[PDB]
Amino acid sequence: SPVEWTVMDVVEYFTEAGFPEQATAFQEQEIDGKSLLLMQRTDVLTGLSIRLGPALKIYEHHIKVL
Amino acid sequence: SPVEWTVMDVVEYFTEAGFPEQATAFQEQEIDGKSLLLMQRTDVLTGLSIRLGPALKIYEHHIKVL
Amino acid sequence: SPVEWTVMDVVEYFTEAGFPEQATAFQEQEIDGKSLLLMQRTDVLTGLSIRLGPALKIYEHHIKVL
Amino acid sequence: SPVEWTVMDVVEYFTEAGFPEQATAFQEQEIDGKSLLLMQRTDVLTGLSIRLGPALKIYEHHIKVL
Amino acid sequence: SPVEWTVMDVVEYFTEAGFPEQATAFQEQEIDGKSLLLMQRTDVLTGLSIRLGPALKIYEHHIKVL
Repeated sequence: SPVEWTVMDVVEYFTEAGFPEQATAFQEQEIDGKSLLLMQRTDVLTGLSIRLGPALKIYEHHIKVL
Repeated sequence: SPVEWTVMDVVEYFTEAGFPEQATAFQEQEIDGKSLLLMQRTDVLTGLSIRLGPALKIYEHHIKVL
Repeated sequence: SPVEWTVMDVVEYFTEAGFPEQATAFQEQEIDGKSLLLMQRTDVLTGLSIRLGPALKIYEHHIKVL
Repeated sequence: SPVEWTVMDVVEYFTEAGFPEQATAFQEQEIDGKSLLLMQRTDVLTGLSIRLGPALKIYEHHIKVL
Repeated sequence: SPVEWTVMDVVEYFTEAGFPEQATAFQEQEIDGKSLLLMQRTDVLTGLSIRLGPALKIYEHHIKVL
């Protein structure tokens, strides 16, 4: 069912997970649930235009695990 | 068939697949069917200057399947 | 241990290691100890916006070894 | 042989191969025959500042084969 | 010895080797001898922001060989 999430659902996930500043980049890049499940390391660290510290933890604990 | 597509045909393919906004990047880069069949992941995700969410779906669900 | 460090501690480490100017990029990118332990080569060399000469030493001598 | 070409010879080759506009990037980047023989895929697709459609053909049909 | 070289020594090397214009990029990035010995292909071809033809030859004949 995460594969069905809208862009706004993804934004809400990253907000509640502790990354409200970076959640807006998921909106900017139109990352819905389908796209979220396709993201790889470089997509998080370079493709969102977010700060690197948060990006590393977003990837490690919330995207690599998917 | 894809090997026979002009740039115009490529734009039509992505428009009909639900990516009318990103289809313009194939116009900008003048990617016809022969070049489309040569694209790899990074070419789509970084070489087109399109939003990452759509780019991931464009590559994985539409280009890899040609 | 380094993985427990605050961003402030990371900045202090690099300041005292010989990189007072590059330390500000660890502040800007919000690199805490958890992030520091997740960094790979390209993250240091391309993700911090610092001079490449110092970046190569920062990675080789201080981050790769973590 | 191509490895012996001057920059101007490289420009001439790409001009006569169907890429008169992209040939100027070989002049700008000062790609002589020795350089041409050292190019890898990413160098063609991201190092010349040319349209990606033509770049994919330049690599696949003309540089990869050297 | 080259491990002890300053940035100035690196600039002299690349100038005398036939790359006076690209030597400036080693100044910009403050690549001394210790850092020169750590450079990999992408560090030269992208990390210095120099022209690609010279970069390819610099890497092949002067940096990869180290």
